[PDB]
Amino acid sequence: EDIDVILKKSTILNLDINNDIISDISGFNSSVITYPDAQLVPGINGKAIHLVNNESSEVIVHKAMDIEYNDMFNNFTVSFWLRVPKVSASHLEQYGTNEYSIISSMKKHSLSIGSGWSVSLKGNNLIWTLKDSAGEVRQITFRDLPDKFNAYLANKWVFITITNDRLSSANLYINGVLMGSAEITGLGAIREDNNITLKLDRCNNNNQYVSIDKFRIFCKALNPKEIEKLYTSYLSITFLRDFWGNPLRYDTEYYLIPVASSSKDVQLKNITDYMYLTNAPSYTNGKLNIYYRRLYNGLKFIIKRYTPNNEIDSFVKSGDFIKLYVSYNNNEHIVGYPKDGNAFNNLDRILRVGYNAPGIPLYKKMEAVKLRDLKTYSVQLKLYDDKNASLGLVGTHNGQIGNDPNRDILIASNWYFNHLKDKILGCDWYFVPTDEGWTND
Ligand SMILES: CC(=O)N[C@@H]1[C@@H](O)[C@@H](O)[C@@H](CO)O[C@@H]1O
Ligand SMILES: CC(=O)N[C@@H]1[C@@H](O)[C@@H](O)[C@@H](CO)O[C@@H]1O
Repeated sequence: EDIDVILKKSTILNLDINNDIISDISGFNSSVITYPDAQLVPGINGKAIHLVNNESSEVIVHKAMDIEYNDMFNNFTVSFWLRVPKVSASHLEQYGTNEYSIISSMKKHSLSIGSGWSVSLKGNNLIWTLKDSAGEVRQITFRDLPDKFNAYLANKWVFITITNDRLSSANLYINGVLMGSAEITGLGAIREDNNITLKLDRCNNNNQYVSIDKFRIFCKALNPKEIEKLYTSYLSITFLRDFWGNPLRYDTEYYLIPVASSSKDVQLKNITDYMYLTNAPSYTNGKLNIYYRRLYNGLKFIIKRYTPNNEIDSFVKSGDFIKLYVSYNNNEHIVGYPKDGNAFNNLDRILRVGYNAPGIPLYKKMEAVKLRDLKTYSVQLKLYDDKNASLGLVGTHNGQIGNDPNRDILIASNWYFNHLKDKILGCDWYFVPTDEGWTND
């Protein structure tokens, strides 16, 4: 009756990466073969598998004897974290009708049309397919969201769960939410290969890649409550994450975007002065049904270690004390609040960049934290004075400075601390690094 017990108990395969070696830690001890070009990259909670488009980039799981036939007629669930780069507008046109498998239990080099299951991608569709020994087929075709900023197959880590109840349906869940279904009654025996293969199969795009992590198979159809628990069990709050879902790091350029106003980029009035929000330009393609606010405009920021401490980790952990800089023209300019500097009457302190008035204390110590909204890859930043008193969470305040136009100006405010359960909050920030999985069209 413990969901954790149930999850544990029904697990019959669990790909784990430890000491740079991939193995099955289910207890079934299935043998895992890693070919030379399967790579390891940063994942959701440790390293993940990365597959490029060549023959030597694959990971094969040879089923242990005990679990060789558990999906001929039994219910099963497959789960894994998945990361797919955003498909360019030219690649949707050129390769959009090309379906390629990434994970499959179906033979193909001996038995003319492999019965079994597979996970595939086709343009912006994620496809689950079941095929019985009579060649009968059931498919779930999930069509991704047109807005690529909020979509599931657009360079962010997302959690996939597909449950198969032989008496009723197969259901596809993304980040714990039901997004696709298919009635699978009438499917007969599902008699797969003795191998589960992770590899790009039949992909015409030579530069395509995918990343997969925590590949897991359960011998039952999970219910929604078990899936929810499964999904959140991976979200460890110890390390902060960037916009793509990877570990946030020190000494790396990030473009900041407010979670509550995702249409807005950050801009600098002048060095020594304040920051404010501007509208990001957008990309629209009606014929391909794709659109998104363009990334990588606005300020670039860098996170630096407040003190060295204990051991140098490249990743930023929740609770870390840091210093934030704006990076432009090969120069770094610290972000802070000058003692007695301009602030709104309610005490929203206006943040300043490269402030350097002689004699004036400049408050720049921050704590990088995760205070809320667990499944979202966002961060909060808490500013302190020199006595280590809270100056508040970094957020924005609407108003005007001098004769400037009215703007959402970056501030630090303690007000946010009494609203941490709200749905949407002005102190949540996305940290976006330039990445090869996302190029604006
Ligand atoms: C030029 C500039 O913005 N300088 C800052 C400096 O003022 C100080 O805050 C330091 C942090 O210990 O980091 C930077 O070098
Ligand atoms: C943050 C803030 O108040 N900035 C303003 C700045 O924009 C400018 O108007 C200046 C004039 O001396 O007064 C302040 O420094």
